[PDB]
Amino acid sequence: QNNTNSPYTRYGYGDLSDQSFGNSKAMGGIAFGLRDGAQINPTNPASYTAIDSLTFLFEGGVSLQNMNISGGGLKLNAKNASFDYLAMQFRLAPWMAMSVGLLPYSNVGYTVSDSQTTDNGLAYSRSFTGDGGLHQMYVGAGVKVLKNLSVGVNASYFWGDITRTRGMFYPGTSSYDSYQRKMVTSISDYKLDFGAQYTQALNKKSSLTIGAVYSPKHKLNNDYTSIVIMGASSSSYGTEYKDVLDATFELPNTFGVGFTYNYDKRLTVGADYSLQQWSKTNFGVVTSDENVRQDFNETFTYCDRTKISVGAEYIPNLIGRSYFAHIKYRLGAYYTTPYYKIDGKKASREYGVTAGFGLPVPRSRSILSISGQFVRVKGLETNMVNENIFRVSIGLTFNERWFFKR
Amino acid sequence: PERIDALIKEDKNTYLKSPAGIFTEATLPISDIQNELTGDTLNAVKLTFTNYN
Repeated sequence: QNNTNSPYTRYGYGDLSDQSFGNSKAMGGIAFGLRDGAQINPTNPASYTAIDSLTFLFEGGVSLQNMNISGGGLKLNAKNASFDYLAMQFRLAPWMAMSVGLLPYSNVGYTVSDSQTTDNGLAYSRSFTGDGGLHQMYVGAGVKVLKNLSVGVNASYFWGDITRTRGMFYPGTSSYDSYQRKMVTSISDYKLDFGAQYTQALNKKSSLTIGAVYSPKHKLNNDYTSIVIMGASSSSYGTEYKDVLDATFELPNTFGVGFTYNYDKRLTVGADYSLQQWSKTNFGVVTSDENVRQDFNETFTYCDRTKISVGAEYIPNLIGRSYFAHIKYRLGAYYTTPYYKIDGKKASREYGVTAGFGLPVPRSRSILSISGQFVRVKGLETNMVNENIFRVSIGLTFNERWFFKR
Repeated sequence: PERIDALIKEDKNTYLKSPAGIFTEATLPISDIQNELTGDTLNAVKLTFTNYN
């Protein structure tokens, strides 16, 4: 419960976090075609070759949020805060750059409870929680094969733990045993990501870039387990009847493409498209217990995720003596069909609009990237919730003269 | 002995006369539980005996 409170995260790996750094987070997430050399961009490994010769860049980030959650006539809101990235980047040659960093991939968070009373007079309470997520740590490099063309790769360690619980409690009863089943999925494997970029010199002052990115379908080493706890209390641990299962987990083929136009180094505009082949993945488990089998088949099921995004930034008259001439101004918007399948049909559809700044530090080349985002998630069927979520986003690209020699 | 044998034959109540006197015997409905709650997890099974002053 450190990144989300959306109860959609009870399905799948949760919701995928976009590892969109400060400039892209305000620009709607148009990260495939970008070659903004002052800030880091892990989403396309071919982007690393834009870094200035003597520099070392160290980027980080926070984010606060306020989710308005609505459904069935009930209304409520819930506020969390996160940690979204941390990455180093430096140059190894006139034609190669390298980066290493730490990124989220997906997170889960939900508590959804209930209290009841039967006609016979027995009061009972239920409680469905969830915690954990999947994470990524990567080392990547990008090289120039031709004066216009760059290619690169990210090799990543890919590990996590997702835990999901069900309870049944009887408040007011003198002595009893509580029932709770805690299904856990630990994962530890590797992930490969490939990208390329090409830049064209239009009209002697402008430039237009195109970028593409790809990552192959993969099958994951894992430790899926089905615990059922009995009799736990405020004083006792109860008993655990563990059960270890031969489950199969995967990552789909992912494709992405986009472009960015640029003018006089004062203006950039661009748009991206991406598709993830979730519906062509073979998730499954083998067991003799149908209840467990049915849960697995109903919680790990997916549809193809697609994303469309557009954005821009503008930097007016950066040589004049006024601070508002040094501030990068950013805008964007995006559309996504999330990969959730609930019942047989697709679950939700979401929209977002974003805006932010690029505050530079005087007498330095560090940048502070305050940004904000409004996102609405609409449920496509009557029994599901709607969300209005708001979020600020602080991030600082440190930048210092590092590899200098006399 | 005669008083104990007479009190054992009362049918509105049961006694618990301790010094080698009277015990009380209960018949649990195990078959009905085994039929009606198959597939459940039992969380509590409560039995209560209660008395006059």
